[PDB]
Amino acid sequence: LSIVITVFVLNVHHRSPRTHTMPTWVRRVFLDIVPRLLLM
Amino acid sequence: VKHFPFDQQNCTMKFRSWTYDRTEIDLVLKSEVASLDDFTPSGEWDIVALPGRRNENPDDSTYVDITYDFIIRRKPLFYTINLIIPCVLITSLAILVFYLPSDCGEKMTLCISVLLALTVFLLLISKIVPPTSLDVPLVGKYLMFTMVLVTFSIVTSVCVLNVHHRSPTTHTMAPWVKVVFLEKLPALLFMQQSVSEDWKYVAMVIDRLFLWIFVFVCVFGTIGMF
Amino acid sequence: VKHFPFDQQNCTMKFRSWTYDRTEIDLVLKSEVASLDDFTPSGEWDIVALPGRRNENPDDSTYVDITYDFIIRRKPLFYTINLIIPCVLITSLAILVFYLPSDCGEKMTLCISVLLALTVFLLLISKIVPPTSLDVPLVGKYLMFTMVLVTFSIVTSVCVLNVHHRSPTTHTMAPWVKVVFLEKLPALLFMQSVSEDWKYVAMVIDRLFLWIFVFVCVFGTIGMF
Amino acid sequence: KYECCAEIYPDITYAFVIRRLPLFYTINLIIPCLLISCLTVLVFYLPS
Ligand SMILES: *[C@@H]1O[C@H](CO)[C@@H](O)[C@H](O)[C@H]1NC(C)=O
Repeated sequence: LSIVITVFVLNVHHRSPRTHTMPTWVRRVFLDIVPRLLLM
Repeated sequence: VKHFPFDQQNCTMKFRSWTYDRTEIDLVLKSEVASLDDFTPSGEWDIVALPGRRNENPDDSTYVDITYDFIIRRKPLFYTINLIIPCVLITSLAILVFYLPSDCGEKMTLCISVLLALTVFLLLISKIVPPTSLDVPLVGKYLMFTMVLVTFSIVTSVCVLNVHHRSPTTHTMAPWVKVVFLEKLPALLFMQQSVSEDWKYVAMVIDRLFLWIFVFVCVFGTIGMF
Repeated sequence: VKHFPFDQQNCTMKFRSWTYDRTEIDLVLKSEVASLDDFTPSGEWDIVALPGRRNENPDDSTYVDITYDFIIRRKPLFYTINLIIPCVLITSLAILVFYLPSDCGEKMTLCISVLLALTVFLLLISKIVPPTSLDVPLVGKYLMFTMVLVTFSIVTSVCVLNVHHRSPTTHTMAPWVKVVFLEKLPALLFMQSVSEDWKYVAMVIDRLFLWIFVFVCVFGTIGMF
Repeated sequence: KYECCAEIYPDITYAFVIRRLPLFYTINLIIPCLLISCLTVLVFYLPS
């Protein structure tokens, strides 16, 4: 299950907005979840 | 061994006389089921049923024997835990290689190591079973079919990784690829819309096409069990 | 053993006398095959013919023996499933290091893994078959020839990967490679910046060397006929 | 002449001089060893 999680993480690392579309909701939850886990 | 490791084995026993024949001694049975109340239990093989009967040959007439049948059954736990679970945990990583991005530099490690772990499991399953060439088990058919699926993924992965790393000065490539491969994709259900970033969007179409038809046969051929 | 494992063995069985000889007892046959009435079938091996001969030496004239021959055919399924299918599925990836582009840095992993997998299969057919040197089986000969082809591929692949990563800061550049490697292209049916011209020469010298591997791999496997 | 007794004892010693026909270990052991032994000096040609 760690190899399935790290192939999903390595897929989501190398994206770019020329070939993808940013989620219309991902900004709120991920800039919400960076100070819950003490990171910037 | 076809339904390994859930099978129902059958082993017989002949008792025949040795220097005499049918017109001299005559073997009569006494009880149709042989006695089983001095049995210590056996651990792995439980005994289902155990009859015994007298055979005599109607055109030879110098032949009596008494044959017993043992119908034994596996208890399937230990071989499931050691050879069905790591087999399935290896062979679920066949379809994984198309969900890598090509830019990471880590495709060939994954698909080459999946092929070598699969052929190691094929040789150890073939060291357990006998070398009777009449029949194959269902584990060996399934492992050979997923190994030919993995080397087909080797060939289309190196063709994808050659398609990805092209350049504007070397590869020109003509209208056909633009006309087909920017029209194919919303019938493949993407959501998208200057040559060096054009080639990587050619490469992220074709493996997404090949992820569709390799999750196709992995649920199509695995109802070749039924 | 030459057609392993589709072979057809021939195993002898001799019978003589132990104390006596031809001027005291005289062996003779009854019927010219052995009786196969109580032969239960075996599984692995299957009989074809069982002749029986009586031999006699005309230079000695005190010698009889009765020899049986068993001519046995092997059922070929088991060693096909374990040894012929992974050998052909590994040797189908020998000529595929050339089509791989040199930027990704994955030529050494593919070609080293193919060479070590062929050496492991060569040691398994070493440990099964008998160690006579009167003959050599066709699977080990074919695996040794494709091993020679794979290590020739690894020496030319490291030379291609050296000539890809040059630069005008290092290499002087010589016009001999211009007059060879811009005349070469319509003999290889191509079409088409000092640093990037070295990336074009390493995309030619492998596709020359792809064309002499498919010249060889449909000359060797044709040559087993 | 042995250690126990003072008489001498005859015996016959046979000697067997046998060679090994060498093609099987040639085709299966020193061909892959000598074939991967030419790959040892190659890594310096490879660019860093
Ligand atoms: C078990 O094997 C014997 C021997 O062939 C046969 O007579 C018998 O019918 C078999 N029974 C089962 C249930 O397979």
